[PDB]
Amino acid sequence: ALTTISPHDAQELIARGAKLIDIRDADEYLREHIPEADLAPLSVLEQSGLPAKLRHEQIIFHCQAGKRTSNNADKLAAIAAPAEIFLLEDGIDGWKKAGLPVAVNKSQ
Repeated sequence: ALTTISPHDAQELIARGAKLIDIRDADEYLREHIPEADLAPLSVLEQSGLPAKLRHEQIIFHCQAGKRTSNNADKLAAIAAPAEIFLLEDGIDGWKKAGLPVAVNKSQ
């Protein structure tokens, strides 16, 4: 059920078996994204919905900072089900703060 977790807790959940869906934009993830995540912008979800591969038993949603995650949790909770859904603390900004890996080409 829609619950909120720390910027590091998500990592362990994905390791145990959860997932990370990126709802920001498709073009933005092309540059610098997370390896644990895939990609699934809201634009696609609102249209076709969740793909049969990004439907792990439990998943988590994150944005740039989070102004669009909990914001549509109402419908997102439906589109994503059957499976569990959670919201990130400060989106991907927290992923960087946590010192977690990313698909970048340099340290910054």
